[PDB]
Amino acid sequence: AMIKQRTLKNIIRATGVGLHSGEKVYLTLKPAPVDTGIVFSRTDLDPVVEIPARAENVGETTMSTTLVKGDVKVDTVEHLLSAMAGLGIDNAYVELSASEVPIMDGSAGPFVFLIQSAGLQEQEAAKKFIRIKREVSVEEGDKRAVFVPFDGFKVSFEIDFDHPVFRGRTQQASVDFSSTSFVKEVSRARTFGFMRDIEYLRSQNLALGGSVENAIVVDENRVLNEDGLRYEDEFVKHKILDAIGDLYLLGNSLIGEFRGFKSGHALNNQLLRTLIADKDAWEVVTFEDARTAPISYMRP
Ligand SMILES: C[C@@H](O)[C@H](NC(=O)c1ccc(C#CC#Cc2ccccc2)cc1)C(=O)NO
Ligand SMILES: [Zn+2]
Repeated sequence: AMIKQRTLKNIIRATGVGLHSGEKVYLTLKPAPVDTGIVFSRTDLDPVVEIPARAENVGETTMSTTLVKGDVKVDTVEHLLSAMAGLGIDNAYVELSASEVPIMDGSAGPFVFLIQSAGLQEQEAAKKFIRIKREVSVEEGDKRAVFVPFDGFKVSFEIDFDHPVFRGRTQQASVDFSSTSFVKEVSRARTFGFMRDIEYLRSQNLALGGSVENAIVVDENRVLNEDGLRYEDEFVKHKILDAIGDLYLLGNSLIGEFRGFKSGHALNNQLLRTLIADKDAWEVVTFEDARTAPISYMRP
């Protein structure tokens, strides 16, 4: 029982709007051969431009994670990449009719459900993991992102907002994926923004697809969303979701621990680039016997 690479069993399609562009977009997830990785494809262009979901192709990291190849872009890939990492998808072609991945409901729930509705296929090649051997850290002002050696996969995150809805123990969370489910405890965490920031982004022709149906909107004192939150600590869980997605730009699942302190898409990519460059801090490992592996996946 070796831990095998996985792809999709069937093609699956979805429609949505880009959070920032507001453009209607058709998404197609397709099976892919062994060692392809996650590859984004702009099918609206002629010729079709393919962009591997790797750290080396990350462009602008202000609002969302963008993949670039030349002057062709694919915006906001993190929630989809978070779903693929959470379900152990090694190989897949992601086709898009526009430059931005659809926001859906702001979380990874709809992608996780679409991927599992199509089903997974174990392939005939061993799953490759990146094991953290030494600590790697990056800092920028009071922000920090760290990789720590750990026999499993764990993500810790802390946010720091001086605001009435962001107090208590809900500003920090730790998820150990050996005991906790990505689907149940992290996948449904929606993206969020403060109204003054959203107003600024809309004035710069950004956040155009944003709404209460795909984002948690917080004003100076409350959550404006009528139906409320899905988790008591939904905001820090969304940051954990973002980190899993950004970390998947390594190209393989991690055996280690991530700790983020006010970290974002920019600092997360800087942590990846430093890890990749410090080759003594990591190694590639496979598991011919799943009983000796510290990470476990759900049946395909
Ligand atoms: C890091 C994380 O925050 C970040 N999210 C955002 O940057 C973000 C930006 C804009 C909006 C929005 C919106 C809206 C709206 C609206 C609602 C009612 C009336 C008018 C507009 C939501 C999230 C994120 O999830 N990146 O992965
Ligand atoms: Zn996000």
